[PDB]
Amino acid sequence: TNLCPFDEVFNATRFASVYAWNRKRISNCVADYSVLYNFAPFFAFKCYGVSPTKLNDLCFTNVYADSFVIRGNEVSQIAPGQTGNIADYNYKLPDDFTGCVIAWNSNKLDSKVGGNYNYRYRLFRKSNLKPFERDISTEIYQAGNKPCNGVAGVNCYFPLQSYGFRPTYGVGHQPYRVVVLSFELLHAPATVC
Amino acid sequence: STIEEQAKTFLDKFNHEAEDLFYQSSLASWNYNTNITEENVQNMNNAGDKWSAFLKEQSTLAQMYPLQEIQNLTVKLQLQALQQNGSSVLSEDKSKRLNTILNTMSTIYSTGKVCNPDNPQECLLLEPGLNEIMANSLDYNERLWAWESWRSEVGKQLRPLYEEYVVLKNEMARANHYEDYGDYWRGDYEVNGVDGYDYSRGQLIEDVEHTFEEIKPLYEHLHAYVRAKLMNAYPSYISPIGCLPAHLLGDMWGRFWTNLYSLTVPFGQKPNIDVTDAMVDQAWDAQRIFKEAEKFFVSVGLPNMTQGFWENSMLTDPGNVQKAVCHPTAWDLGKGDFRILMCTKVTMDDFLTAHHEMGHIQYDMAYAAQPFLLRNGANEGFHEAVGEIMSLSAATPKHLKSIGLLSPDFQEDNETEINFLLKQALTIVGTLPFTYMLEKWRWMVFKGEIPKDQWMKKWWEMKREIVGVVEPVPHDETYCDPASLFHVSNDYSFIRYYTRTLYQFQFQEALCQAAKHEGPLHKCDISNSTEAGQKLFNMLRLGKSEPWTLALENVVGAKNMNVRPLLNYFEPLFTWLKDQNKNSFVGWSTDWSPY
Ligand SMILES: *[C@@H]1O[C@H](CO)[C@@H](O)[C@H](O)[C@H]1NC(C)=O
Ligand SMILES: *[C@@H]1O[C@H](CO)[C@@H](O)[C@H](O)[C@H]1NC(C)=O
Ligand SMILES: *[C@@H]1O[C@H](CO)[C@@H](O)[C@H](O)[C@H]1NC(C)=O
Ligand SMILES: *[C@@H]1O[C@H](CO)[C@@H](O)[C@H](O)[C@H]1NC(C)=O
Ligand SMILES: *[C@@H]1O[C@H](CO)[C@@H](O)[C@H](O)[C@H]1NC(C)=O
Ligand SMILES: *[C@@H]1O[C@H](CO)[C@@H](O)[C@H](O)[C@H]1NC(C)=O
Ligand SMILES: [Zn+2]
Repeated sequence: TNLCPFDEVFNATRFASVYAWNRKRISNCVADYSVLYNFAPFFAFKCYGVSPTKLNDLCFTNVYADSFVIRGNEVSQIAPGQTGNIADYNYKLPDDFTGCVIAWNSNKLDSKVGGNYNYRYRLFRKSNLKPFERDISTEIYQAGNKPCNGVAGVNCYFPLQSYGFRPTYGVGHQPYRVVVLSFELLHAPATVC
Repeated sequence: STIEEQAKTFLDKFNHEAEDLFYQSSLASWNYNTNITEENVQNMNNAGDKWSAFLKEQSTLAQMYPLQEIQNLTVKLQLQALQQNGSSVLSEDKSKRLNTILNTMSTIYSTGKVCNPDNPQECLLLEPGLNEIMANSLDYNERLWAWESWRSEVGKQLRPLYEEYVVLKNEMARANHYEDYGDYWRGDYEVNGVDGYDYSRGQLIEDVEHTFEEIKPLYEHLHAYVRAKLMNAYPSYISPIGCLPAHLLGDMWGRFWTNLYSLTVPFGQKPNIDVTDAMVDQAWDAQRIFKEAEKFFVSVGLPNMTQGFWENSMLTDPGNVQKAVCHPTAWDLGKGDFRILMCTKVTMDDFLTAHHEMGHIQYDMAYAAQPFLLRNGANEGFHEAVGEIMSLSAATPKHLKSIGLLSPDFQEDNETEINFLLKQALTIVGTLPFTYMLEKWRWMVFKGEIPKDQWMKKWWEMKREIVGVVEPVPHDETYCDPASLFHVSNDYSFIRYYTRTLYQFQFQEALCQAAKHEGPLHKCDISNSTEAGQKLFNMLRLGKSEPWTLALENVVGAKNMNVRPLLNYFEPLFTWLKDQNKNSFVGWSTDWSPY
């Protein structure tokens, strides 16, 4: 038996920032979805297009896993047809999503006394993203009629901001690890079952 | 790109940066207050310096927007808050002079050591001893000596400083497009740009005088009753048709009459409701006190304390191992962090104090979703109003009986309600004329209606005309009597205590009517009522994003201050006082003097 590697995307030492989110492809294995319950307390276990029970009797061509870390206030923005600062400039889901979004609190790992400025998110993108777009470009944002010459000042801002997670904030402003699983059943034989 | 979009982008960036920076300063201040050491002082100073520098540099960029081309009220309010220059439009040497004057007045008031002629080394300072010798004393000569000595020592050292203070602040206000510094203070109650809720800076004076005109008769009756009782207390010293001497009011300044309860009690045989013995007999602690107040807010329909509130707050005295400030305080560190710093004892007063502080905390939690600059009360007198209305309903005998602190074999008597009402009126209604007269005097001084050669004379004749208090002995124009107070020598406004007092009873009557109360207003209880809680939350959630007139209409249904609920609250005491004042003279004559 060859099981899919769900122990590498769910249990990892460090995750990635929201603006640069990590995508992994899973194929040619046997998926044991009940293993996802090994953690147990999940802040969100939403599923769209599939039954609340994972229905281990399904076969797909491949699976995609996307991992990042957000606040607890912005978890509700990871959903089809949602607007905000994360769903417009950082990570967007299509209106016809078929997959599951899992989110759990990770305050004891991603928060430090004095601040944890290693997690960043994008602001002032100048345009809404299309579904599943990354945009890891880092250029000065110009809000005005005077062009910026590559340096910040007055109406010229650096697009990426930091989170600065600390203990003793409150569930609204605490770190949350989010993994999104998408199933792509499009032609070819099915290799994930 | 219109200028409004640039303003919005700037406001977003400023909000994120300020929310990041202010938390560190708040946490450093909390660490210093909880744990007093030397490193904590340095950390707090560094955090404060960083926050001040950031705020200055953001304001400097903030003036870049005209503010005349903004059609959104929220952006306009945030930019108006950010664009104020403050004490920086004037020159640098003048700023240094102003800071030095403020510091020297503050330290002169803080030290203020006073010696005695009995012994060269028997000096008594202000906070210990002098307050005791003026509050719990009964001798005439001793308190007369203290009242003369402290005020003569302090006031004959601050007058040249106070004149330069006044002229410098007037110059700064004039440079900030204000008529005078009194107008700068009054500008907090100003609402403009919204039709139907427009308020002018000059309407405050007229409204305050209109309210005081209706207030006056009850104060006259209470003053006559206190005069009769104190004349019985002091033989051959108080004329029945004159004014009460200043030094016989139980305080250095006469701000509160709460220390006159011992001399003026209707029925001294009956004691008031004290619960401390019942609390001790049931083995209560600080934890139980702060758990029985959370249930009060839950039963009304408001959220309960967060999980970190119990872990991070200090609700007990740390002891002698480390030194902490014992003043109760509700801390809003931001980013969802709410705490309370208090040294709780097993007494009845700490119950009400805990209710007050948790009311403050709930008010803070109500508007946590507002922008950074709009996270405050609508004006300066809503935090305290909410705290006092919360602490007012938890002291009624019905509430004490419900929680079992009062035995079920207990019935209220007509001789106890009057005594409680008089005890509360000696504190609440006895301070309004003092605040009104002090603020009116400072407004007149700032405007210039009082020439510099008429300060003390005008002060001591307004005291006789409005408050009904006559000075013990004449004071020359080399004295600065108002500077003896804490709020005068430290540049603090002294009008919030009037509007807050009115708002207390307005809110209480509104919540009483919402809860279908049947008896008198002084026995109302908002516990177990959800409509009153919802109506209060409707206003608490607004924060500072809407005019205070609109919020007052949301709660009460009126757009201005009203004194009728206070009179409804004090009506039984008023009727009893009128009944007992059949053989006495109401009023006073200013021409009478004790010298
Ligand atoms: C840690 O890894 C194990 C597998 O070795 C897994 O069962 C568990 O759920 C992981 N813990 C997480 C994802 O929090
Ligand atoms: C108070 O500060 C001192 C100074 O470093 C420290 O040793 C002590 O542990 C602190 N106490 C608490 C309760 O944090
Ligand atoms: C003002 O801007 C905020 C967002 O910044 C928006 O929600 C609000 O609707 C605007 N005001 C008006 C009157 O549209
Ligand atoms: C603040 O001071 C600057 C400095 O001259 C001035 O340009 C600006 O108009 C002032 N703003 C206000 C509101 O007084
Ligand atoms: C405190 O709030 C929680 C959070 O919803 C809720 O269970 C209830 O209102 C309160 N809990 C208890 C144990 O009183
Ligand atoms: C409020 O409700 C509680 C529980 O329903 C009840 O025990 C109490 O007697 C009621 N009244 C007061 C004044 O607390
Ligand atoms: Zn308070």
